[PDB]
Amino acid sequence: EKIPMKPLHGPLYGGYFRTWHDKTSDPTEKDKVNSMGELPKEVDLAFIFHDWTKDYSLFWKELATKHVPKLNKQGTRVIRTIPWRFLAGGDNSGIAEDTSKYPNTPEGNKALAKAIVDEYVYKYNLDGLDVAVLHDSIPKVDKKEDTAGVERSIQVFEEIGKLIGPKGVDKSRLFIMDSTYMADKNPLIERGAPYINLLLVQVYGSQGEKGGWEPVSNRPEKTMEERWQGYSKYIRPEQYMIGFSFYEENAQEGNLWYDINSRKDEDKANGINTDITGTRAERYARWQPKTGGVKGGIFSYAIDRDGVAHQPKKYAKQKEFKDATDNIFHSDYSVSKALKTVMLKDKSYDLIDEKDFPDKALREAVMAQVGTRKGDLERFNGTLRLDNPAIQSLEGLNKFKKLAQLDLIGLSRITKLDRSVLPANMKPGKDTLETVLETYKEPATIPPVSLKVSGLTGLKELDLSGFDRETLAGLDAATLTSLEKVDISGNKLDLAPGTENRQIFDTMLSTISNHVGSNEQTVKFDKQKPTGHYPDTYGKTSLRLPVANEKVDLQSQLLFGTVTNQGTLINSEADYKAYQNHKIAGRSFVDSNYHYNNFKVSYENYTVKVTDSTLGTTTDKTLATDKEETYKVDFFSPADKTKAVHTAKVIVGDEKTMMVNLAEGATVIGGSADPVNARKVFDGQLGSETDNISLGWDSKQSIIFKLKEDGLIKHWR
Amino acid sequence: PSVFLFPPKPKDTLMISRTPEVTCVVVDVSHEDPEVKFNWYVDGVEVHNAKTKPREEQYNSTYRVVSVLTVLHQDWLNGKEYKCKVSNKALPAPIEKTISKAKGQPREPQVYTLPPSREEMTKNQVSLTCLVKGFYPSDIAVEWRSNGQPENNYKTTPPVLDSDGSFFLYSKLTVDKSRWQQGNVFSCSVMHEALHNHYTQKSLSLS
Amino acid sequence: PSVFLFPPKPKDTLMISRTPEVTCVVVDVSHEDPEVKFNWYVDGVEVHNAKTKPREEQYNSTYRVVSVLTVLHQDWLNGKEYKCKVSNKALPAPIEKTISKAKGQPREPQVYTLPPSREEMTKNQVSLTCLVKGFYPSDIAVEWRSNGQPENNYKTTPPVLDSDGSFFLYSKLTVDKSRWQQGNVFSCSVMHEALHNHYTQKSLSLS
Ligand SMILES: *[C@@H]1O[C@H](CO[C@@H]2O[C@@H](C)[C@@H](O)[C@@H](O)[C@@H]2O)[C@@H](O[C@@H]2O[C@H](CO)[C@@H](O[C@@H]3O[C@H](CO[C@H]4O[C@H](CO)[C@@H](O)[C@H](O)[C@@H]4O[C@@H]4O[C@H](CO)[C@@H](O)[C@H](O)[C@H]4NC(C)=O)[C@@H](O)[C@H](O[C@H]4O[C@H](CO)[C@@H](O)[C@H](O)[C@@H]4O[C@@H]4O[C@H](CO)[C@@H](O)[C@H](O)[C@H]4NC(C)=O)[C@@H]3O)[C@H](O)[C@H]2NC(C)=O)[C@H](O)[C@H]1NC(C)=O
Repeated sequence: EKIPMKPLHGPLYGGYFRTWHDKTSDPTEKDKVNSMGELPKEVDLAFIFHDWTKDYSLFWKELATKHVPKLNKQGTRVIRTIPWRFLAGGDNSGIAEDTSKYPNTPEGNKALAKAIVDEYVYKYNLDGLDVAVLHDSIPKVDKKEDTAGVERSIQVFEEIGKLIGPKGVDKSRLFIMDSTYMADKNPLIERGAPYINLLLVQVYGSQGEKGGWEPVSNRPEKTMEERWQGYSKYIRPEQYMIGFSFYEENAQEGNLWYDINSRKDEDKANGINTDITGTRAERYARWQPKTGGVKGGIFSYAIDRDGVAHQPKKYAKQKEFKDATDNIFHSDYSVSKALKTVMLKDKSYDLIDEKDFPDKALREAVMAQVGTRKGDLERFNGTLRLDNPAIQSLEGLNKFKKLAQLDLIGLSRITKLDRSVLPANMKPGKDTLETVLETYKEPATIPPVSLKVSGLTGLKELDLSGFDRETLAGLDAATLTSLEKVDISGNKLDLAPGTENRQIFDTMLSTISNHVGSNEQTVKFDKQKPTGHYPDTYGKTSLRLPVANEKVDLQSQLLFGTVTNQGTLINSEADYKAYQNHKIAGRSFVDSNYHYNNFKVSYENYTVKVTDSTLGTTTDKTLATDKEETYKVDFFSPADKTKAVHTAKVIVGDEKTMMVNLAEGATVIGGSADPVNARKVFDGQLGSETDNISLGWDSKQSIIFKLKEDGLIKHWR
Repeated sequence: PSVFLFPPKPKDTLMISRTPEVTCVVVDVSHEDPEVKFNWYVDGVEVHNAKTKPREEQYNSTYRVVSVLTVLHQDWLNGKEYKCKVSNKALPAPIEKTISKAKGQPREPQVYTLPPSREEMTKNQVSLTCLVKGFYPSDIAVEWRSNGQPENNYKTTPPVLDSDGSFFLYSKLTVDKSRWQQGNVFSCSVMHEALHNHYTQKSLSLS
Repeated sequence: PSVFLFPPKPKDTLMISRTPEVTCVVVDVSHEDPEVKFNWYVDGVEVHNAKTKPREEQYNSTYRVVSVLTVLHQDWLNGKEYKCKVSNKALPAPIEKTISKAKGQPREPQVYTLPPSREEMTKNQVSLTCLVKGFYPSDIAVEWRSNGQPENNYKTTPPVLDSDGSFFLYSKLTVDKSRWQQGNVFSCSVMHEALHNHYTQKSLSLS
């Protein structure tokens, strides 16, 4: 019966064995000399990819009796691969064809879930189920995509997950899903994320490795990284598994990936290439995500074609070509075993030990939240909660290279805090990891870790020097009772009166004076370099000038301001010189090097639109004031040209009331011009670069129209 | 890499409310170097108002980079040479393709509506015909409409080359016999560059 | 080298007196090695009764080796797969092309003759129409004849796909108004596999 087997551990290697290449699949076909029992111990998962093989083939007897126990003995699980449409569909849906037996109801899908599992998993005493969510296997009705069928499969997938998998009664059997779709595109990932053990993305060829191309962007899309990136939200990284493909015999265009090494045109006789060097599979074996954690492993397709060389690219055009590779060979599964050992050689799959985290409560908290690998520390970019109070030493937090957030909650026993016992990304930095995939022809920026320190009663020292911290948010100073030393020098902190940082600093400083006084040795907070941002809104919304023969720079006059991350508006250089002289303990915090010019944000590249009283637009900062006029000056960011950041009201001389276009919204009621394009001369906008506002065909065209409102017309344009 | 420049729809070029497009498809694009830079000219006047269409969901095999260009009606009808210069890194030098309107003396389409056959009156449905002959060039569009409301169930034959040199075509409007016998109006709406406002109608009803 | 297998003329396959041909053109043939060996199969049954056509005038540049095969009518109408296996020395392995009759339930062509339009009666010439609809497959042939004598000046539109799934087409016979008003007979002679003797006529005259 169900043989006991050790759980899934380390890097895995999958392999879809094609049934019709088995020797017992069809005795008439004598060329098939392979067997599914010959799969070695290196192969963790052995998927049963069934087609062509007959319904009542001799393979099914050989599978359940001879193969499954042999594989389970050595340590290899057997999994059945059903398509998407077996869960819900009509066209070739196997079990779901009989809709009268298994209806589309709450109870009906629960009966179908059992029927699927029993027929596929438990029938031959297999060790898991696999669902292939592809466009090739998508639920169709009369060779047309079915909307209700896809919505049914989702619900069925949940019910099957209640039977087998992690959240099932029978957890011995695996529940797997394989997908060419991406996370955002595939709809089952959201619903059946907890219900699966492994996800098997199929990314054959350079289209998978390098990613497709976006012509409008002229940049790569759906890359290997971007593929995972979406799935990272839904599943853990150790569940993820990538797929390559071996050469299928007499393969045609649209199914030639050239993953494993091709045949040499010289070597006409030889059609075997067990060498794995310079292959896509070998690179896939070595590939690890840049964030989140290490992958679960890789898998092959048509593992029965292990070691078989790929048909050259030259002969890819000619359909009827009998190459040496198109012959069938008795594979000894050298590549599978080689690629497995390559993944074992990977050092990231080394477990976390006392070397990394001496403290047990920390080491257990990390294992629960983050992961159980050394590589996970280099990658993981999520929250890490250290709420457990019984924690002595935070040694080896520097192992975390890309941690997103760190919560220190109720950790009284902690005393000192410095770069040693904190993440590496306390300060900013670029990506240190290196990819092992091919590409076309810049390392990613690592966000500084968010630090919430609250409830640490027995915390004494606190060093955050040279970390370039933007704020002091998170530091609950009221709970830090036993505080004595502090160091926040060489950061980008706005420590001005009234700021949240100063409130935290003052609450901290009052604790320092009590215990060991306040001085240069205990307290440090010098040489700050606060980040200068753009303000949300602006105050200077008007400007009355004379009718002088002079020119004025509207930008400098109207558009100015450099807010901080806390919220201190520095408008002029004088305001900064005042800011520089925020003396705390008889010395300023701001660096002397960090002048106003280094802090100031540039308002170059900002566009401007000067609408005069007769709605006459002009895009020039240098406004002449020689003529009497009233203006509405709108400013726009280099990013967003449509939405104005600020609007002003310049009035050279006596104010004139701003006119309004009475034609805008005019009811066209005649003229030779086309009524459609006639309305678009009163639309309000000019039009898109590639619009069409041709009034008519003839050179002369007329428009008869009525105004929207009554008024006194003083001007037209 | 192969280039395939295509002309605008006749209906689009003969109606100013609609927007005509000169599509430039590129098939068998290099998988290694998939960068494609399109350059668009109109009698030498290079325009930069094109729009590369998003990569459609072809399964595998060959990249197919489309590039559309919105064009002025007058420019097409005047017969300006729209040139699509494709530029690929794999390609040693750019592939150019040029297209223009059919060059020849335009001719007015004589539009004629024919009623259902005397034999077809026995059937529960009937076929209203619209002959359109003696026109040039082949760029033409035809539409039916019953009592103002645009018709659904009709089909138009391709422009066929006539003996004299002009083209011709028919358009079959399949309707129920009820609406014919009751006495509705059905109007064949031909559209050709050699018409008043590129438009003309011929009504058809029972007698 | 590119191969282009072509079906027989509809008129040839629907008349036993005429002889149908399955042409297999080969273009862009190697200038270096111009030897082309055609192999002809009919559901595997290799036939050896083909005839390589002489090199037509041609305007240099690229060799175009045509190969004709005379076929039995019944074999075509039954829908046997005619396969043209081209073999060139430059070509690494032979290019095969296969063709057969359209697979689906045949349907009878409803033939209807329509007289000239009421408006066209003002013109010195008139257009006699012949609607042919509701037929499948597209393999069809149409001819006019006035008082027995085969007509010269007429044109037939390609088979156009109808809404239901069948095809249809029109045929325009341009004649003088004199012969129409005088009261001659003109007969639209449709020919389709789903007819009696693959043949049917509909006469047309003044009333
Ligand atoms: C585009 O590429 C993708 C793959 O790439 C992926 O997507 C792209 C976009 C990128 O993102 C990549 O990075 C990414 O990796 C293609 O998807 C693959 O397509 C190939 C075929 O081109 C498939 O291989 C074939 O698989 C069929 C199996 O078909 C079953 O399984 C399908 C998947 O579940 C399912 O959709 C089918 O409906 C079918 O399902 C079965 O249905 C029956 C009946 O209901 C049921 O009983 C079964 O239980 C059920 N089984 C399953 C598992 O669902 C297989 O049959 C094919 O074998 C033929 O072709 C081989 C060569 O490719 C050849 O070696 C074999 O010998 C065999 O050839 C036939 O042999 C018989 C004799 O036995 C002979 O009589 C025939 O004449 C002969 N036929 C031919 C044509 O030679 C083959 O193995 C992949 O499985 C599939 N990928 C995956 C992961 O499944 C996509 O199709 C490509 N599209 C285009 C347009 O190019």
